[PDB]
Amino acid sequence: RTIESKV
Amino acid sequence: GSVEEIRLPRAGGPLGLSIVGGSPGVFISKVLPRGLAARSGLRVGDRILAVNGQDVRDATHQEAVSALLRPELSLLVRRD
Repeated sequence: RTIESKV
Repeated sequence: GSVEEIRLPRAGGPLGLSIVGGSPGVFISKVLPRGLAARSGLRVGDRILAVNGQDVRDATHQEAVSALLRPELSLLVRRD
């Protein structure tokens, strides 16, 4: 559902 | 609402941010206090509207991830 992408 | 053009100097290192959302919108969820994003004006809650001219307003989360990382980088954001 939800993604948090650390870049 | 306000729109600002942010510029992060690509240094082959962590841009210093995290994003959430997509297909509505890609919002910055975390900004490292010592990261590039914090040193260049990015803030939590900002909506990424464009990455080096590519319109990511309605981009998928992974569409935005590739734009952000795929090879100075310009981010246009909306901010209230």
